[PDB]
Amino acid sequence: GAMNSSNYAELFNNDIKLFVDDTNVYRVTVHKTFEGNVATKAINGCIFTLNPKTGHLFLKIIHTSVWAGQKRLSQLAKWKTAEEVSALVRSLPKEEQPKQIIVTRKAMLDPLEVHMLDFPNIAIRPTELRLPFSAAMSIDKLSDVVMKATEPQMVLFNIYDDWLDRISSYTAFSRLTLLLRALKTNEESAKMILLSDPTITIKSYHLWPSFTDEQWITIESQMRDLILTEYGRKYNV
Amino acid sequence: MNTVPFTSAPIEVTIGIDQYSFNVKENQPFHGIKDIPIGHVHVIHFQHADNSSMRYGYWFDCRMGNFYIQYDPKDGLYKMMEERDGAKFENIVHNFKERQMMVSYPKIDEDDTWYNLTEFVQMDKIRKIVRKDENQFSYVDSSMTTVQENELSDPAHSLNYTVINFKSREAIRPGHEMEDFLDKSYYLNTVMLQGIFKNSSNYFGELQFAFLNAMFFGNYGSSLQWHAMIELICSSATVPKHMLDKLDEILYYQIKTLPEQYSDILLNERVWNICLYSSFQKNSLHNTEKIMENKYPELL
Ligand SMILES: NC[C@H](N)c1ccc2c(c1)OCCO2
Repeated sequence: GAMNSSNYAELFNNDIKLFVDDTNVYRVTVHKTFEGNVATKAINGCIFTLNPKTGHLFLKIIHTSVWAGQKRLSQLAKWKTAEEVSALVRSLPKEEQPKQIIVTRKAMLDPLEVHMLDFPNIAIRPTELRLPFSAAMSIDKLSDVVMKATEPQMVLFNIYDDWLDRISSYTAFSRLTLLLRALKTNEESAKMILLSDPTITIKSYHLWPSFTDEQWITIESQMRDLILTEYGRKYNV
Repeated sequence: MNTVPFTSAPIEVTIGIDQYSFNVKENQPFHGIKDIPIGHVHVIHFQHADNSSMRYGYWFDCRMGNFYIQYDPKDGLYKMMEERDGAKFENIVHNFKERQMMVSYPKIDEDDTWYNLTEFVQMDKIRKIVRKDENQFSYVDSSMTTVQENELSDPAHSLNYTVINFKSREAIRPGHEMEDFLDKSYYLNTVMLQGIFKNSSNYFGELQFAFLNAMFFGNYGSSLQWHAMIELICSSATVPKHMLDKLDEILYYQIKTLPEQYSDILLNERVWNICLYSSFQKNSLHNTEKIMENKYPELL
């Protein structure tokens, strides 16, 4: 069924599973027209498909040309997402195909179910976790590849860098969701935290800085403080 | 006009014949139903006074044989049987009529209700949904499951309605996923009408039969089928105009006949609100929308 805090260790068992987040597929800026009306301009988006055990991120870049001359784009975006996830599964060797796909938004259930009718043994599930994957475009190297794309493209990343050589998947996912939640809540302050110290850099082949184990503890504490600080500012606490 | 005689009435029972019903007391001198209109299928149905569990009954057409009812004290029910001795049968009916031991099918001359509910229902199609090939009449009861219900348990006692499933490969062309899920015209017109039913008359016959089994027996799987067949049409952008007009007439008479106090259990709020107010055909069911709003405004 649905996925929540009771069965959270299930994410890190040995059954292949993918999260799918569609919140950055259809991205628009709203602006005023010369006649004083309002118009949207689309910008490139992406599907965020993540294996939470391994860190493998299948980032399908959605180029604005896919919306040309289409209507009801917010609806189409869900079906385009389902089409692309189905295509990804079919491209994977059988032993790499997921046994479950967990969608972050329940509106993705029917589109994905219909596209995956040929895979009756892949479970399509919602989750009751509120996951901050919309903030993926706050990761500079992900945002850069999406905005520079001139055509549809799939790019593969490991969103955990090399952390799984020093920590468990459970801990890596918890670190990722804390980082993304902080970037979602206050992007400027989170990036300041991550880059404040010039002597710690991001390797060419990584997304995040090369923190030692002790520095990650400090960083994680500063991210928790940011989230709590912002909660106090929001609710006047 | 034809006659279904009863050997006797040994247990107190409410007897239905089509949309009519009457009570018979234990061992009362009741010997059947006369003046049954030729030209329509009919259903004779039963609910025991001492055990309202199991409504059950028999679909039949008096043009296909001489049928009668006899109580079986071992299986505990009124059974329909066919009498092959025509002269014996006529002699029995004539005697019971002479002694005025039969009730008259109480049809008002002005009243087209039964025709309107069974316009497309034929015995041959009933006998393909209800499989018991040795009888010319068909038994249905409140508990019988449908083939689709048995996929999600005795196959010989099942209602073989046409399976409709909106999230199935039959309903959804590879490569037309969004199109076919949001607009069911492919599934309605190519798969169901052209492919399975052959024409809209057979589709409407099964829809009408499902409704009547839902209403007369409280058969839950029949109610599911009735609503699925409505939703398939309403959720299709492309439907032959004659079908939309005729569906409106069909549903009007069904809603008109439904017992008011059974509406909570025989009508699916989601399906009706979607069909009347959100679907492609939301503006094509004027008569049905009018009676629904005046008779069941709560459901909406
Ligand atoms: N590949 C096994 C897993 N990523 C793991 C679990 C716990 C660890 C660890 C690695 O590094 C050593 C200390 O803690």
